[PDB]
Amino acid sequence: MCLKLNLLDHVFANPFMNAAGVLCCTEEDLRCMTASSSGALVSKSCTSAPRDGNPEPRYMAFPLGSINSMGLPNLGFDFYLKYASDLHDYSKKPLFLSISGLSVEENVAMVRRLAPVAQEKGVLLELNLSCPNVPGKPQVAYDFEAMRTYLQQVSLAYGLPFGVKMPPYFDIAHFDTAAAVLNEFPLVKFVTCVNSVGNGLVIDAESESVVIKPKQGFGGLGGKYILPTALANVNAFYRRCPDKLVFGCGGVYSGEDAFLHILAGASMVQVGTALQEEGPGIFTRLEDELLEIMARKGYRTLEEFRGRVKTI
Amino acid sequence: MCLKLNLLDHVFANPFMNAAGVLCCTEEDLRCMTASSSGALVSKSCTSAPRDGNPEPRYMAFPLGSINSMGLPNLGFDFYLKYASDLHDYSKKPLFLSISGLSVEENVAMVRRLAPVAQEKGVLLELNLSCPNVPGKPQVAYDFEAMRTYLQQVSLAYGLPFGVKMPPYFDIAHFDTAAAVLNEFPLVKFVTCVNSVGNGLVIDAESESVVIKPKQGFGGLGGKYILPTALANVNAFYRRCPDKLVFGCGGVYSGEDAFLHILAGASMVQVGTALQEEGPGIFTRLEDELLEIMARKGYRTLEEFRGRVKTI
Ligand SMILES: Cc1cc2nc3c(=O)[nH]c(=O)nc-3n(C[C@H](O)[C@H](O)[C@H](O)COP(=O)(O)O)c2cc1C
Ligand SMILES: Cc1cc2nc3c(=O)[nH]c(=O)nc-3n(C[C@H](O)[C@H](O)[C@H](O)COP(=O)(O)O)c2cc1C
Repeated sequence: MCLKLNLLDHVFANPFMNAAGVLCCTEEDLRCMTASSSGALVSKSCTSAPRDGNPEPRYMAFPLGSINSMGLPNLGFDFYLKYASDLHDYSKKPLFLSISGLSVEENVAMVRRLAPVAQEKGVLLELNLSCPNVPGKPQVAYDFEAMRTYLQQVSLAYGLPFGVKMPPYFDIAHFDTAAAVLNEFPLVKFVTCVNSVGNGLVIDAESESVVIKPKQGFGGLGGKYILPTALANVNAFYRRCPDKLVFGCGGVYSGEDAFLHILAGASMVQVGTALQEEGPGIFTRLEDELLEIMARKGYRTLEEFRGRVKTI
Repeated sequence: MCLKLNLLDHVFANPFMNAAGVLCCTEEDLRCMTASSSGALVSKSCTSAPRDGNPEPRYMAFPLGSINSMGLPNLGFDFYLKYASDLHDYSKKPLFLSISGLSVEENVAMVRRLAPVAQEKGVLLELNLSCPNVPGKPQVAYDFEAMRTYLQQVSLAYGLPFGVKMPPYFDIAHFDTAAAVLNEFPLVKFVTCVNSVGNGLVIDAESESVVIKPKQGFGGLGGKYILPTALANVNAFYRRCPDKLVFGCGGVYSGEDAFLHILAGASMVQVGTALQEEGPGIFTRLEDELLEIMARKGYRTLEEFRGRVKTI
């Protein structure tokens, strides 16, 4: 038994990949992810120009997960585009390129240049509408009219299939509205749920201090803290977007957590905090653990249980 | 060294109280909370008429917290008003009465009748604008115009100091807007941050099923999952509402957790999931643990460290 699957006209050895931003900023990082046993990889969310990002310390991990305010430190779109066009070995695994412009115009500029490389190489766009860490830049997908504008303009400029990295929602009406906006756009072929639970605050009791420097300590949460939130979002969008794929992201540390994401509706399963903490060895463990659970339950394929979470 | 507080023209032996909804639905529950070592208690969020609530199972707890979709089961406003008027021993500790009408009209109806009892007895209103569990009723305070309408109408009909139970927010722009709305209302004297992290989804791996029955398993999250979210909201509103009090709620299991809430700006500290799981003995433990931390740090009163979280 193997975990191989086909999605978006690509073949994947297994459903696992890094979450955008983790182990994917430099050429070294991307080569490392490519050498790993992951089924795919995604690059660091990029901007038109290189960015230093927010002041350090800007990432901290704890038993229950992580907090960060990276601020989109990245080598610039030119680099990630070059990686996709010239450097990536597509024989190894598919590549997603994440973009996170600070305006609709910036995203449009990037996708116009990405299009020919997508046409030639088959790199897949993940449009980030949920960066919660750039000062003065609210999460785009929390403003439904802004989200519609971004998707209209990107759809028109790109003209090719793409996906969207979504923030978590916490309100049924918001699931309804957000999914309806996404459903307006036939080029949106996948929906990645979720980005960090935004603007949490970790405080150290001994020092009586916040643990990250940017934004007075306020940063995106990932890891164990967010698994039920992530599962809810995966399932909410799976139910509401029956003609799209949902990629699960949030709180994956084990094959069991991945199994839950897939039960909720996930096609691919992304790994952030746990990968940052454990390193790329995690991918062999996740594959082994997922296969073990499947074997115990008598499941032979991912399709046998994807989206088959039971209700009472 | 002492945990005493004097706020809202009341005296509190310590900052601890139940979170609304936990151990506070029946007369038995309220007498139990009154007999406990807590500094105060709050009644179950009530509606004009009694409610059975959502179908069971509707509460489930786990190592990292709880999920619920109770659906405002309550004995009805008449009962809680009678409790405040005739039954509560105010010589023991202050009482808060939580209301959660399903419309602005229902809330107005209740506060008109509460006002003379508040005037006579000193019962304190907590207005719930963040119930995430009634099917078809989105969280009021996620709609800023609805929130303003509710606060305008309740302010006019009630005419007395009250507080508001707020949902967690996850974006800086939302903290900014929400706090600005609250600041329009001089009668809002306290802000309780936070209600449950709404519409999470816990799935049991063995049974492949959601763990609660209502809303296809979607329920409010509390406990360890939500502490950094709760701290962020407490601090965000503490910073933005310098002329109001902030009550902390979310993820409190220990005196250390309470210490963090207080550093973030909390006056009272409410305990939900941990109280539901441990029972009212938790209050003596929380008091001992908070006093221990204060002793180690040389703090003699809560005011010496309230809101004194350090940034980098
Ligand atoms: C260090 C750090 C950097 C991240 N950078 C990005 C980013 O560039 N783009 C993006 O869409 N998400 C980014 N994320 C969010 C993750 O992709 C993921 O959505 C989140 O961490 C939740 O998954 P987890 O619980 O496995 O950590 C970042 C997260 C962290 C921890
Ligand atoms: C069983 C259950 C019932 C609740 N009922 C109410 C309610 O009636 N009104 C309210 O404002 N919050 C209610 N809550 C939310 C809690 O007051 C609290 O905001 C939440 O549980 C987060 O705190 P915690 O992490 O200590 O559990 C309820 C929570 C649970 C666990």
